[PDB]
Amino acid sequence: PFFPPLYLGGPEITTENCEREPIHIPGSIQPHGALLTADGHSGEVLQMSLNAATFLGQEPTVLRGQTLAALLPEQWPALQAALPPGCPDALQYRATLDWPAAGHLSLTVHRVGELLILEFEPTEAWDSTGPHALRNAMFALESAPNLRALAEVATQTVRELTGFDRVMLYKFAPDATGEVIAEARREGLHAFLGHRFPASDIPAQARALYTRHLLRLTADTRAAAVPLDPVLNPQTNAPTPLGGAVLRATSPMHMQYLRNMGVGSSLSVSVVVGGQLWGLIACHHQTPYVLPPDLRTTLEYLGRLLSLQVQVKEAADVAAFRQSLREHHARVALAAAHSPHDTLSDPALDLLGLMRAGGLILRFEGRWQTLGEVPPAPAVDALLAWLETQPGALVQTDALGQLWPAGADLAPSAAGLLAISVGEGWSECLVWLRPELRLEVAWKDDLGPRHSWDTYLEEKRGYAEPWHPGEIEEAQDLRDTLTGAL
Amino acid sequence: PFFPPLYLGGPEITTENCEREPIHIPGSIQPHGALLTADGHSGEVLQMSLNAATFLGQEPTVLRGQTLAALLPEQWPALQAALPPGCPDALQYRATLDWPAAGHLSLTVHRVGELLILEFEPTEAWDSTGPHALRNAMFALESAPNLRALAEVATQTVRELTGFDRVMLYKFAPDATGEVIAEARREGLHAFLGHRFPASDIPAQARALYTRHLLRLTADTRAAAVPLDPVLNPQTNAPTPLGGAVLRATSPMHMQYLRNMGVGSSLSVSVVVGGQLWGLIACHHQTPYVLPPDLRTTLEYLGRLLSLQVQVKEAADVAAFRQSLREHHARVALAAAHSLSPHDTLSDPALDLLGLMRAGGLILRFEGRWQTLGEVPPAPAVDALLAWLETQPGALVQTDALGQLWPAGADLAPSAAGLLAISVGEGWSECLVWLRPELRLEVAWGGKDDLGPRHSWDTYLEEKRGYAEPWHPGEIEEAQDLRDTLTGAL
Ligand SMILES: */C=C/C1=C(C)C(=O)N/C1=C\C1=NC(=C\c2[nH]c(/C=C3/NC(=O)C(C=C)=C3C)c(C)c2CCC(=O)O)/C(CCC(=O)O)=C1C
Ligand SMILES: */C=C/C1=C(C)C(=O)N/C1=C\C1=NC(=C\c2[nH]c(/C=C3/NC(=O)C(C=C)=C3C)c(C)c2CCC(=O)O)/C(CCC(=O)O)=C1C
Repeated sequence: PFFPPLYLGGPEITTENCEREPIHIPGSIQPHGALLTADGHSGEVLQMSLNAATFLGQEPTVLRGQTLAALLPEQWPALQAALPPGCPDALQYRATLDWPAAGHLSLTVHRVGELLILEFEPTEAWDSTGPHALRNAMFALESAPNLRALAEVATQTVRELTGFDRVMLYKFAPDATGEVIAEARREGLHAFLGHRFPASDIPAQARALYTRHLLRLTADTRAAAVPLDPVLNPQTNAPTPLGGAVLRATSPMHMQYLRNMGVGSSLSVSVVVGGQLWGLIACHHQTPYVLPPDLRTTLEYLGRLLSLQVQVKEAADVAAFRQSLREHHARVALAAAHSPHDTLSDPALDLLGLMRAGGLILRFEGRWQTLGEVPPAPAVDALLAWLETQPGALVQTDALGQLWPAGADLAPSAAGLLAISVGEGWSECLVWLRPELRLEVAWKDDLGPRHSWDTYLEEKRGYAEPWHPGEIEEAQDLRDTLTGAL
Repeated sequence: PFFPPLYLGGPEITTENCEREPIHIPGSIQPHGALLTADGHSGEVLQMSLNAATFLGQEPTVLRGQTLAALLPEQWPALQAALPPGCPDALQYRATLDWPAAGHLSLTVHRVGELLILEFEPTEAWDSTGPHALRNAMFALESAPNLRALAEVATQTVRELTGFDRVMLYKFAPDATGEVIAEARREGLHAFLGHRFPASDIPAQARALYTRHLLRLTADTRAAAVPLDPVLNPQTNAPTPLGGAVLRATSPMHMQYLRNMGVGSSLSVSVVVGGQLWGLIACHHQTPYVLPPDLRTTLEYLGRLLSLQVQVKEAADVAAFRQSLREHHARVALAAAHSLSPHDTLSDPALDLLGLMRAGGLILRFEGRWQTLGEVPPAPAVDALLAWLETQPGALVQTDALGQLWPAGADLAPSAAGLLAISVGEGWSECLVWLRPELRLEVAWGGKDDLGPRHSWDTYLEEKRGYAEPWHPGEIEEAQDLRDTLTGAL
């Protein structure tokens, strides 16, 4: 459940109840633009930001209670044509206005229910920066060999077009955590490459909102938001949804985070693959930065292109990895034809590198042998005894401490486990073991990157590197072969 | 196998041997530009088109045997940097040049093996009426309800940006055929919406070539190609691969087709999903069109974006369809709980077992007797069909044309061309058979034996004779789920 917003008797957002914060209805916008809401049918301006009078150059009393057809006679029909009733709030229609007071303005309108939300930012007359920018970024992404090079080129490209001090790319691991897989920074800044952060750092509502709206920015981390007048929607006397508004006021908690990082401005472009938030492009600047809408649009384009390239490169990496496992598997099967303990213990066969494991346990003919980093012999006997109790032919776990409590002490030597049964039961089996996940800092007790890394390692205590799904499939495929080779 | 090109003793390209045409090595370019090839390491200009001398403004003898550093000292280092050796040939590097002879030119270079292929076209700025038109179009495509709305918005958008008289989108059916699912045309032109063409109209080489390079242009369908001098690659004395070349001469067969349509210029944007050519965006104009480089960037972007979005919207259409079949399945299962007479229960028009599988006929075999619902072939043919089902193994049988799988049933094609049978009990004593009529369609325009669109539609209908509408995967899955449901009803 969500807490009520602060302007409706809502509880104060703290570090303990930050998950239930209604970040989609702050009732306020960022001061670098102006926001208006009008009826979807009539066009009567209802809500207004307190700074819209200064931005538009028109008195606040005159603007309210005035139809959009009188204010914007050239775009109102095309606005209703672009945003039909029932359209998703993600659908945005942008047009350029020319006013004598504020110059050229960028209008961004989206429809939420029965309410049209218009956003106003200062724009350029003609933007020739973008036509070739899209060409160069697209060509740069198309010339990447693999995922790592793709991410490096992506971050460097974003930094080149924008000028941000730091541009990073997070990948979301299956456990909802994040990891900086590539980074392009200015000379003289600590590196976040390889740093990982817990899932609690990005709340659920923030992730779903990032999936529905790919771009979201925080212009000034120390600027106060500009409320809406009125704060509630006169049509329903209910909070106004600002998830689709790019001018949405950033949550005070996240602004406190960025201030604890020395970041003045932040911008995030989502990377969605298959309808899932695969990763995120982050931008950090030490000074308050407001990206112009025309160039920011180029960043959005880059968001879509990177989603496609990540899809392709991941499919190719899993294809080549699966094939490499099949060639290694053929290398083992040929040795299984002319064969058990002495055969599989051959270092030339390398059963450790097959599953990328640190330890190996081979149970055959009433005896067990080990290879690599493996817990002491009595601990091995206890582990095999527990393996016989487990049903099925395949056992897999990222952290053996959770599935086997008495095996929590042997976690640093064997945290991840992947066991298969050659014969029915567990009389003859093959067990792969992986050590505890150990990492080092990429470079205050309060919330921040330091705290985040510390709590990330504390939350993954006892865990190991997760088993790749192709290694699991290949494990069962190997079990079926060795069953018939004896 | 491929036939040798015309400049190596190759046979004349006719309508009978058009499949084996080496369209990737025509040895010539289109006359609206100039093409050069140079060594990937040194930069020595090797091959040249005979019109490049007039186009570039320098004598042909002087250009050959001259390094690219001497011709273009400003772009050569960035050119070699942008196209490193080993890069894919699909990778294109585009830049604008200013020459005193021909004026401003658009350069498009790609690397094939040890050969750098440079392309020169006359250029111009491009002013789209909507500065925000591309962005608004992007959100319009992403906020599309289904695949057909997505295609409609896509075609209309392409026509708006380009100005072509006709803009269409083909979807490639599993049987490698094509179908125009959306169209944006100028007022006063016959519609191709719903028109289908056979797989033979686009050869395999053309399909793969469309997969590797998203954009393909035919400026003038009545212009003669300009050969290369020399025609072979001096490095290997082998034909020069022009699949990456945008100036590659279009096959004479396809130009003859477009002329039979009255189309002067053609432009194609490929739609690649999962490494497979899912569909294609075609543009037809009565006048030759040369796209500005900025517009090329916009179309390529729409190619990739549509490649991404079509996958999403199609997956969503299959999700909603499967959900509709799940509700339809539950409504029948509730009637299977309270059973009185199985034959009378499934024959209920309120349950609508015909609309469940989108079938025209239904055969219900239980307790040694069989009943029918809807358009069903005569009774003795039904007895023969059920006996053939007893010969057939498995619990589920599916076919688009039963005449191929069962020869003696070819005569029953008009009443039941497609077949989907499930066995309630083990064996075929009790079974359920869905039947679909022969695929019948109508012309896209509604009013010549030579090569053209009409010919394509006619040969498409002759190749789909005896065939029916293919079974949607959700209908098959729901069929097996229904077998598992009805097994426990006994
Ligand atoms: C439970 C409350 C929150 C804690 C604690 C916290 O750290 N953030 C909390 C709420 C929100 N985070 C939002 C966006 C966001 N958060 C991160 C987290 C990081 N974790 C790290 O370890 C590091 C660096 C070492 C970071 C930066 C990121 C990357 C982002 C998105 C990027 C960006 O927009 O700048 C968030 C969303 C608000 C909004 O934009 O509307 C909330 C709320
Ligand atoms: C076996 C030779 C060919 C016959 C016969 C033929 O009709 N085309 C043949 C070869 C090529 N076709 C190429 C592209 C292409 N072909 C079609 C087919 C159509 N089917 C139709 O119903 C219609 C019109 C109503 C057409 C035009 C299409 C749609 C296309 C794609 C481009 C376009 O729409 O014009 C082709 C490749 C040419 C190249 O690479 O430049 C060859 C070769």
